[PDB]
Amino acid sequence: FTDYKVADITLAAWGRRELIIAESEMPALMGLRRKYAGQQPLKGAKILGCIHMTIQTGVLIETLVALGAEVRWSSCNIFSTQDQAAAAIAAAGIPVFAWKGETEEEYEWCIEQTILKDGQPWDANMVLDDGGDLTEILHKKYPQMLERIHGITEETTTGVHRLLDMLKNGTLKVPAINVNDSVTKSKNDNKYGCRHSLNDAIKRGTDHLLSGKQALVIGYGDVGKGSSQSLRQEGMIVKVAEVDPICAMQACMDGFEVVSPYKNGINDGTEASIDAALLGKIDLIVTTTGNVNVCDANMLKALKKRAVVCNIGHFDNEIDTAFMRKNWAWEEVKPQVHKIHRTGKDGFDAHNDDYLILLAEGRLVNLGNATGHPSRIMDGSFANQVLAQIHLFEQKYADLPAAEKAKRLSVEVLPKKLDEEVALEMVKGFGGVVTQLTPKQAEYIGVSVEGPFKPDTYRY
Amino acid sequence: GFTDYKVADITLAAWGRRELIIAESEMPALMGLRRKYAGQQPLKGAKILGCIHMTIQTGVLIETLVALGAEVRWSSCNIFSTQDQAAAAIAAAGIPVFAWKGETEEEYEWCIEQTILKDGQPWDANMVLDDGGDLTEILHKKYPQMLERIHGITEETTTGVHRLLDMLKNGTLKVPAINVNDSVTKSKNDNKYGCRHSLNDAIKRGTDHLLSGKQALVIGYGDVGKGSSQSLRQEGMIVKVAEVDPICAMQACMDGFEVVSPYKNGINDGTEASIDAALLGKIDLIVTTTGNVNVCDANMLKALKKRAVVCNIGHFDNEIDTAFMRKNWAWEEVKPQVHKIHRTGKDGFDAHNDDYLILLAEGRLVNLGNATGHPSRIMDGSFANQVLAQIHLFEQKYADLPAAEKAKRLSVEVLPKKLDEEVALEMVKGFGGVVTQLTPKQAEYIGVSVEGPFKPDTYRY
Amino acid sequence: GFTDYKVADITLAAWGRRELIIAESEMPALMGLRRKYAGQQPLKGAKILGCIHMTIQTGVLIETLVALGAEVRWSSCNIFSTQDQAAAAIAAAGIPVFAWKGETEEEYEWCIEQTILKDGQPWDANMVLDDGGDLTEILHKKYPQMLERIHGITEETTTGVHRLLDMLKNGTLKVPAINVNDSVTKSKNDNKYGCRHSLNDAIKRGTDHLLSGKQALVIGYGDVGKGSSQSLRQEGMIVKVAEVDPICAMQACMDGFEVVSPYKNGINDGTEASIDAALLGKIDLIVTTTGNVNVCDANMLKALKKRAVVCNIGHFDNEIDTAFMRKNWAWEEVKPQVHKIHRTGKDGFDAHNDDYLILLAEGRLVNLGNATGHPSRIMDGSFANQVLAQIHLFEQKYADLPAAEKAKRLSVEVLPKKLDEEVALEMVKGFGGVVTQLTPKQAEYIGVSVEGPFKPDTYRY
Amino acid sequence: GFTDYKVADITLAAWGRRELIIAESEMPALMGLRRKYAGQQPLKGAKILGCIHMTIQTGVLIETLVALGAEVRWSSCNIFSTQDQAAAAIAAAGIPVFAWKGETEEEYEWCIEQTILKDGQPWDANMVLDDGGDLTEILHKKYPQMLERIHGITEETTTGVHRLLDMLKNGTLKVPAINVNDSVTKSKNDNKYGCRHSLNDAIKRGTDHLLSGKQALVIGYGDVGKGSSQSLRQEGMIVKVAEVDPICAMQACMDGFEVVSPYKNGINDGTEASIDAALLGKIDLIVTTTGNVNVCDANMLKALKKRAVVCNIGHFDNEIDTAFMRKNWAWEEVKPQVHKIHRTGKDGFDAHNDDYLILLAEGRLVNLGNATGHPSRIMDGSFANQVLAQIHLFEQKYADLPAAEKAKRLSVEVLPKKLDEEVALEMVKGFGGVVTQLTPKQAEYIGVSVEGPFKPDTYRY
Ligand SMILES: NC(=O)c1ccc[n+]([C@@H]2O[C@H](COP(=O)([O-])OP(=O)(O)OC[C@H]3O[C@@H](n4cnc5c(N)ncnc54)[C@H](O)[C@@H]3O)[C@@H](O)[C@H]2O)c1
Ligand SMILES: NC(=O)c1ccc[n+]([C@@H]2O[C@H](COP(=O)([O-])OP(=O)(O)OC[C@H]3O[C@@H](n4cnc5c(N)ncnc54)[C@H](O)[C@@H]3O)[C@@H](O)[C@H]2O)c1
Ligand SMILES: NC(=O)c1ccc[n+]([C@@H]2O[C@H](COP(=O)([O-])OP(=O)(O)OC[C@H]3O[C@@H](n4cnc5c(N)ncnc54)[C@H](O)[C@@H]3O)[C@@H](O)[C@H]2O)c1
Ligand SMILES: NC(=O)c1ccc[n+]([C@@H]2O[C@H](COP(=O)([O-])OP(=O)(O)OC[C@H]3O[C@@H](n4cnc5c(N)ncnc54)[C@H](O)[C@@H]3O)[C@@H](O)[C@H]2O)c1
Ligand SMILES: Nc1ncnc2c1ncn2[C@@H]1O[C@H](CO)[C@@H](O)[C@H]1O
Ligand SMILES: [Br-]
Ligand SMILES: [K+]
Ligand SMILES: [K+]
Ligand SMILES: [K+]
Ligand SMILES: [K+]
Repeated sequence: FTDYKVADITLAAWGRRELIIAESEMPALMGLRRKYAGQQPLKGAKILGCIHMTIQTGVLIETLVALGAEVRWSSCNIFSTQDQAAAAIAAAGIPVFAWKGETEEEYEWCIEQTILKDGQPWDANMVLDDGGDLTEILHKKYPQMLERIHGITEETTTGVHRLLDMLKNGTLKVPAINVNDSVTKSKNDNKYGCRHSLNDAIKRGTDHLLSGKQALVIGYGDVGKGSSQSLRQEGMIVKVAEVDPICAMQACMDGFEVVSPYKNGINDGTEASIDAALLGKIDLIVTTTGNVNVCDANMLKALKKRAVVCNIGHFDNEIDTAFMRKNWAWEEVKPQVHKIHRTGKDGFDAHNDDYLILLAEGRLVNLGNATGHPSRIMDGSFANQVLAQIHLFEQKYADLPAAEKAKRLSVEVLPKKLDEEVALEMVKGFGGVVTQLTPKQAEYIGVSVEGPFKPDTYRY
Repeated sequence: GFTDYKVADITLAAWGRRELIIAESEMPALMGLRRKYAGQQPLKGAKILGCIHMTIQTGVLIETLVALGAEVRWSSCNIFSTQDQAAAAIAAAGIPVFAWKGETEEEYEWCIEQTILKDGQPWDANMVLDDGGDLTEILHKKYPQMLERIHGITEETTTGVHRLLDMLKNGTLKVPAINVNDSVTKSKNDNKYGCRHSLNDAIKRGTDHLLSGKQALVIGYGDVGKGSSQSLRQEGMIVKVAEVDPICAMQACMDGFEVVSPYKNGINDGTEASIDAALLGKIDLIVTTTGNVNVCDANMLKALKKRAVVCNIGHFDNEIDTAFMRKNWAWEEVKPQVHKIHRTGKDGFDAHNDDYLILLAEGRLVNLGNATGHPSRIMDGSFANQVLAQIHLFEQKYADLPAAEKAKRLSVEVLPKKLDEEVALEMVKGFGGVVTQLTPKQAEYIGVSVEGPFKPDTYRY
Repeated sequence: GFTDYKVADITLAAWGRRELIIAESEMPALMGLRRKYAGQQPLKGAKILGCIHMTIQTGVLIETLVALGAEVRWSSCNIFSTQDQAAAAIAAAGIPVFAWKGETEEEYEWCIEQTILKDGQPWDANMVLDDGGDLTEILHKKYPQMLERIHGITEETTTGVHRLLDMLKNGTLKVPAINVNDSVTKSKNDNKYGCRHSLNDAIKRGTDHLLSGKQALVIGYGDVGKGSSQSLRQEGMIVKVAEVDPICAMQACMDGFEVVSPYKNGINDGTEASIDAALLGKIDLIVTTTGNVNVCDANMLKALKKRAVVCNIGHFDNEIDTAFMRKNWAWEEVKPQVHKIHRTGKDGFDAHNDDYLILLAEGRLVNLGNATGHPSRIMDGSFANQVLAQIHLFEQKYADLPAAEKAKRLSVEVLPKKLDEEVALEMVKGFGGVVTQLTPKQAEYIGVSVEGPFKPDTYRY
Repeated sequence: GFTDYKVADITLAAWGRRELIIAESEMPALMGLRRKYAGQQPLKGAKILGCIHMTIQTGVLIETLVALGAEVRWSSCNIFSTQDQAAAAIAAAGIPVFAWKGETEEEYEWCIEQTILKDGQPWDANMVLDDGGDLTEILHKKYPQMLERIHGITEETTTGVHRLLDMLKNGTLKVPAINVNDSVTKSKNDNKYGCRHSLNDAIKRGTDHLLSGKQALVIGYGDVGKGSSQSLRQEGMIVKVAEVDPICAMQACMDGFEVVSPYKNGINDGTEASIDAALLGKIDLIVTTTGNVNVCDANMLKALKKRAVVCNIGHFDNEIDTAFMRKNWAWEEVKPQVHKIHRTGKDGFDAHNDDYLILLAEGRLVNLGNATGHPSRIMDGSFANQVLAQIHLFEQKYADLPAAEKAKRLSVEVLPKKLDEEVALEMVKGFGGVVTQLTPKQAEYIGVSVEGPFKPDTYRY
């Protein structure tokens, strides 16, 4: 077997050992594997996958394969691959092109090596994406391939928003499932995953004590909520910034002071609007917004000396790293850990005190400087991925008549009943015992003993 | 002189007025509406039947409605939830109010009827504000001609919304309603953080029990169960959580709680044999938060650790089978809303008996029964939604609409997210928080307006 | 059939008795001593003068001393700390008690006097139980002859112990004393976890203010300061901590608190220019825990954010400059032990004035003044130490020793660690905790006895 | 041509140097000692044998000692605790260091011997810095002639101090020691908050296991047990605590933990029947923190839930019975310092077997074995104390004292509280904290100097 490219194939045995441990940590995913392997629901599926080549993604991959699918995989971030996971997947005869520390050119090359097999476009019929990079490339560069694709399953908030923008503009060519907005994903992965992995990545990158220090978390959505708890539980004094008054209300009630980097919250683009007093005492800033330029150049210039700067949103443009590359000198401490000396661009003093520490060059810090979310959390997200892949592959959109295609070209979430069945296996994984409603109680609240237990409007 | 009221002690009015004045400083969203709309008088001509806990916070809501032009007739929607100084102060302002702490069930119904009737005849009401649905059902069952002239209902709580939705699907709902509960600045503020503040508060006032190091079982992990669990966990309790919803059960696990069931394998077999006796024999405190019926049943009560505290913070008392305890066990009142239930017999009890439970508020909502309910600054969000919902439904004038137009608008709706966000902003400003304003380029990037709304309607927060 | 007492309402005794019977189930260490030493009567012939907050918890302490054979005459050592139902139950049991909630300063000294004097002349006391040193000082400075018949003092709190040490240092202490405070089951239980339970409790009862999301400044980070900061932080307050001890400030930093000073660079020069007005203008709640004087001074009170809550949980009310506020600002009683201090003037205030502070318990012990102080299961440790200390000093019979032997026994020391561990063990058993027993090899490996003590006297826990 | 070292990879020096420069900015108490004492050179002539984990933090400690005039020869005090980039950077600085991560027990003793001997002969050492007492015991048993010229030992950890105290009790300690551990800026900073930081850190790096919602059992609740419990509880683990000290068990209860014993009724009768298999069958993670022997025994290991993680964060690896697991069960290495222990037999195993345990760091110090131990800003307090202890003992010149003077100073003591406070102050300033300065009236009121010390030696913090 040669249809792969990993950093070191001899890491396969290590990756296999961690895959075997991960299976015991992913009961909802392994429950689907045991339940569906006999009937082979993904028989005939050819899946283009673009998501962080981690140990957890390895278990997702082998689950899709155990259900009958062929895949060609790549990481959808340059720093997120676990090399031992990529090696184990390649050793199993699965086409994978990913390694930790890719260049932007090597990143595009890897996605092309999944799209292309033997120099010709692969005959793919399913897509699994994280952030929308593979989705955008197929729509703009290989639009003829989409004629044979039955659907897309998107992992993350940012990718879903891109899918919704294409649907609003009528440029989306195949239906998609919003995996992100399953509650066993958004309210599990996005929140508790970053709760687990944010302080994890900061410790591995810097070994900085967090207790007693001042943090500023930009954003208080699901990632911002989990990030803020990751820092607060370590004893940081966490301040939260937000543009959504509702999310800001939650930060207040959760015990956080809500502040803005700009005086009165108004960013007029000038340095005079920067709350220099506030930023001058922040030891750590974390961007969680999915927005652009939320930690801008003027904020970076006003930050306290030796503050840590990192992004746990999907894309690195949350921080203005381009400004830091152009104006400041970078000193690599170790991979994915850079000191940014604000003394100038041409040369730094090794003992300079006026620097910032940038993690993962602005990319997702939890995956860049650690291993991202743990297996038992990703279990929920990737069980939804398997269910979403099974659903769309069964619908066979690309083979339907155009009259039927237009009727089901949309971006849907999985039904709540499946969301609950994923949650149940997760709860059993903790040893939790859910109570069974009596018929009288189920009638009293208007639900089935079997569920679903909440209306679609319920926010949990 | 004004006599159209009934309260426990009118001489408490001065004390009530002082606390109302403090509460105004704690409710900036509510007082912001009072300042924005005072000149317009958007509720001029509104006659509001109100049934909601007669607390200091409800007083600020009442006086905001009156300040916007409305007349009201008020009662409490629980027998133990009235703050008597709040009721007295409202009555002293010439506002008809019929509420006192410690009503009998007979007096409870009388009080709601005193709002419905004025001088022995149906009041010329045209708006309804309800908490739990008791006033809504009485109008639908007993005064249907009054509902013809009523423009809408603004319902406060989850249980009342469910009753409204059941009436809607049955075609028995006569006027449209606004689901006030499902505003984020209500459900994810009041239900959760309000119970976080007030649950351990009520337990301390009632029992003065140390909570740290003791075992708690919280039945339910919805918004009330989440806040209730945090209320006990932050005090140092070892909290276990029961749930029928595996998604909520998943959140409990991730939040750091062991998820257990009072029944072996979660299955009630209709006998004591299915009770997890080892589990319940270690529980010092059980709190029901489900809005469901009989989630702390007789067989659970029998198996509870001696001297365990039993209370409910859902809307109705039937979460606990107190009827069983009235029928079978001897009650000893320690103080108002605090009873020792001796499991040794029905007739009497040894004064030093050790085999008793401590029931709070006789099973009624414990935060309002044994304390004062949610704090003003939290109720500010709920009651700002209530005022906005009263304005919107009153301006719609459903009662004046033709039959064909009424049918297009008979529904149970929530307020639009933009109003939910504007309520949250005033709450945030009350904390001194500074919301960031998006740049035009940032607003374009994430596809929203600079002024909001900032999330799609599907967003769960 | 008894008249040798003075309480607020004797008809409250039945209520107090019901709460005493509950508290007995919450105090296993104390009741454990009552069961153990019952038939032995180790306090036979003891006549104890007691000055400590007349709460339910002190009731079980008093009745334990009586059950061990002692006679007592009791007063409260704070004007606002008595639970009137507790004092009534103690009076109804035939024990002289002079205490009620809301004493004046002169009424306070009268009550201590009524325990010192029985039927016009000094009682033949031989033991002293004190909390703060007020009873101790009155005996030394106003009744020195009675100290010739007293076998010792058992002091409850940190401030009283400090006062005992200066007397020992200056050679004015006439009878030996036991530092009850510095037992670990006291200081590291009572002072810390008691205030954790009862601080937010008292603030809630007095004001019903939401704490989450607001700004608190805790002056001091000793045992009381540590528990107070947690009491507020666990409710979601943003807590800043002031300290003069860098080691305690270090703990505050590591515990997750920003360490600040009300004075610029920590230097108080008495001028308003030294006040960090930007800092104090953001504080919604200030809590003094120092045991020091004037740690929340006049300039801090002037610079505090409008409508901030000001309270004190250290033993003496002079931590806050309430004298300045009485002299310059107008006091509005919201309810007992809750006052609004209007900074707009002295001789009047607008009923709707916004520039006021809220002072709890008039600067006295806020947890005891506005709530019920520490819960029974926490006070169980402190008062089990008090009983053991009373037993030890009474058996020593200091006043009966020759002057040579007295000089060798005149000191202020703590109970042995072994007793500290035996109290702790009963508390752990009360929680259902199971302590592990060392094997013979393990005890030898770490060089301790299987029964204990398990730590050297230098261990800090 | 410096060759007097042995590290894993000298080319890691540049990376280790970069992290040392970062660490200097995180250790203001250590760097404050450098600036204050550099010109004075208080350690000129000192030749320090050092045995403590060769981390980046130790590198800053080493270079502070050298900056003050000391020469050192260094080894790590654990086979897994070295950071090879730290060891490489120290050797590149021309400092003799013999340490690498993953030594065999033979290489461990060889490394210590390489510091003791220079060019095959005893080095002219005169000071000892030790962590655990391994270097101390080797000198007392094998090189007593070197001890004659050594002025003192400065011991880092609780276990080492206990060994020193045993030698002092038995009259076998040959040089005086400073108990660095029992500084408050060590014991109550390093032992507690360091393990808080690094325990979950090590478990995450070794296993990447989610901790939220899982069951943990912490054996011991001293300072390391307190910090380990918080490390897990803050992640959302359900933490149960075991203890033989009832006072520490009391703190665990009050801190919100259930206190359990691995043995029925806490009595280990040796037999397999005394194991609480029901409890251990639910534990996902067990952490030993006792400094004792065999607190996680073979029967506990046989009863642990499948796939449970087993680790130790006490100083020595014999807290867990790893020798039993080597004799009976198959070890599968996942990766360095992570082993699956298959309970299905000693010879071989199935690659898909589910009956295994995960042992971290082969039972050695898990925080240093699987991560990097405590962060710089925490080690700053410990190592500022180490430097101060070295200066104090070196200036005393015990080895030069006559026999009569040596006898009056042969002891194991702690640094004076004033130095403890001055370390804490610099730590507090490192966080940006502002300590308040007492006014002369306040300092007189509580009886302390404005400069400190602010607490008596009995104070436990
Ligand atoms: N690294 C990970 O493991 C991980 C996991 C899930 C999602 N993500 C990514 O993280 C990002 C956030 O996802 P989410 O689920 O939290 O989305 P979300 O919609 O729940 O939260 C984003 C929040 O950012 C706020 N925000 C936007 N612009 C802002 C600004 N200028 N200043 C302050 N706040 C601002 C919004 O108000 C919103 O509340 C996305 O890009 C998503 O793909 C990363
Ligand atoms: N007292 C207060 O201050 C206050 C405040 C808000 C709401 N409420 C009341 O509290 C109740 C709950 O409100 P909510 O907003 O939390 O509703 P919710 O729907 O969000 O939560 C109810 C939860 O109970 C669970 N549940 C149902 N039956 C159960 C059973 N047998 N065992 C265990 N769990 C079970 C459901 O799965 C659900 O998650 C309602 O009656 C509401 O009116 C009271
Ligand atoms: N209300 C209660 O229930 C209760 C319980 C126990 C003790 N107390 C009282 O509380 C007080 C404190 O007791 P403790 O045991 O915590 O004492 P402590 O000695 O342990 O701590 C007091 C702290 O105050 C600090 N401090 C002193 N002056 C200061 C100043 N000007 N600014 C800032 N910090 C300052 C000291 O540095 C010290 O750390 C005593 O008076 C004690 O009697 C009250
Ligand atoms: N890894 C690190 O970074 C680090 C840091 C400091 C100390 N340590 C080591 O950790 C150990 C503990 O140190 P410490 O400062 O916490 O000491 P400590 O004396 O404060 O605590 C040890 C505790 O273990 C308890 N214990 C003893 N035997 C027990 C048993 N069989 N079951 C349950 N509990 C038992 C004791 O009662 C005591 O409270 C020492 O060996 C010390 O050298 C490690
Ligand atoms: N202090 C209070 N005043 C008025 N209503 C309250 C108070 N506390 C809780 N409630 C409301 O009571 C309802 C439960 O009956 C909840 O929906 C909640 O909004
Ligand atoms: Br049924
Ligand atoms: K991972
Ligand atoms: K209230
Ligand atoms: K009490
Ligand atoms: K480290």
